[PDB]
Amino acid sequence: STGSATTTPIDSLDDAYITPVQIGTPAQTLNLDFDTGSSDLWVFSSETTASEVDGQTIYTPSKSTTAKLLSGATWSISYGDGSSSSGDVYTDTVSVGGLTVTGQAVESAKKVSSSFTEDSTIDGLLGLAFSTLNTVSPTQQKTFFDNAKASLDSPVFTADLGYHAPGTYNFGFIDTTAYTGSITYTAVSTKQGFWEWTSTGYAVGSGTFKSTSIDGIADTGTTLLYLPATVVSAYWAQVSGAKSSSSVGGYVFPCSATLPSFTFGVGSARIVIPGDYIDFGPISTGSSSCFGGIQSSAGIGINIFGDVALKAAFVVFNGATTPTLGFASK
Ligand SMILES: c1cnc2c(c1)ccc1cccnc12
Repeated sequence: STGSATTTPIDSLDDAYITPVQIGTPAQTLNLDFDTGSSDLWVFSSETTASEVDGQTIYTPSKSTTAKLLSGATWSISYGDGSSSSGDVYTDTVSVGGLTVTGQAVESAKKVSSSFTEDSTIDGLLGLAFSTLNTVSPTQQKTFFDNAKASLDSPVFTADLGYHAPGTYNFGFIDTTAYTGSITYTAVSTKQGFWEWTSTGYAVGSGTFKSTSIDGIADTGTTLLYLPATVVSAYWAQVSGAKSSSSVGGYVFPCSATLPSFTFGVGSARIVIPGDYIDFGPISTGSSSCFGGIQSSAGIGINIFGDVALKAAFVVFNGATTPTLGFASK
C-alpha cells in the first residue's frame, strides 16, 4: 500500500506545516503537524480543557464507533520549544491520504500549553521519529509510520515541504518526478530516538565549502535551522547590519537585506537553501528588524535541520532494517 497527502504552511512565514488526517468512524478530519522530531500522535479533543481550545478542530472519541479507550494509558509530552500537552489514549482507525492504519494509538489531549491553544491552525501532532520516544505509559505505543511499515510497498516516507506553497508527504514510495538529480543517502543513528545524521559541512552564499562534521536531526516539526555558533556566526557575518539580539532571542537583520544562500553537505552532495528561505519577517509587527531563519543551537544541546533546511530538499526517511536518510535537490 501507499499514502499521499498535501502538506500546507500554516502562515505566510512557513512557521509550520499541516496535513489532513482522518481519524475514527465516520472520519473526523484534523489538520496535524507531521513531526519527525517526536513520536506521539496527539490531538485536540472533546476532553481538552475548554479554556485551552481556541479555534482548533477536535477529535470526539465518543462519536467514533471504532474508538476504544486504552485502559490505564496516559501520555505527557514536553517539547524543545517549551510547549507541553498530556491526556488519555484511544486506539482508532487513522488514514493519511489513502493509507489506513487500524488500532493506531490516538492520544487525546486533556491539557495543552498556551502556545498550542494560540495556534488555531494546528489540531495536533503526528509523530514520525522512532517509537522509542513515544510517551504513552505504562505501555509505550507505536507511531503511524511504524504501524503502517509492513504494509507499505517500500518501508519509507518522504517529506517534500514547499516554500510559501503546498507540498507532499508520501508513504510507501518515492516519487521520482518530485526531485532533480539523484538521492544521496546518509547514515542515521537512532540512539536518541531521532532521524540523527551527520552533515559533511557548509557554505555561505558563493563562498568556499567548509568540510566539517555537523551531527543533527532531520526535524519537520522545528521551523528553523539550528547550527553550531561558529557556523551561524559565519553565516550572519555576510549580512550587513545583522546581529545576535539577546532581547529578541537570536540573530536579527535589517528587513531590507537580501540574504545569501546556505549550502549544507549530504555526503559529497550539496543542498542549497535560497537566501529568501532564511527570512522570517519582522521581529514584531511593523518592525524593520527581521528574524533570522538560521540560529545557534548552543542553548538546545543538539543541531536541528528544521523546515528551513528540509524544504530546500526532497527528503527520504528510510525505515529499512538499518534506517537511513536520503536527500535530493528539487
Ligand atoms: C520560529 C521561531 N521563532 C520565530 C519564528 C519562527 C518566526 C518569527 C519570529 C520573530 C521573532 C522571534 N522569533 C520568531
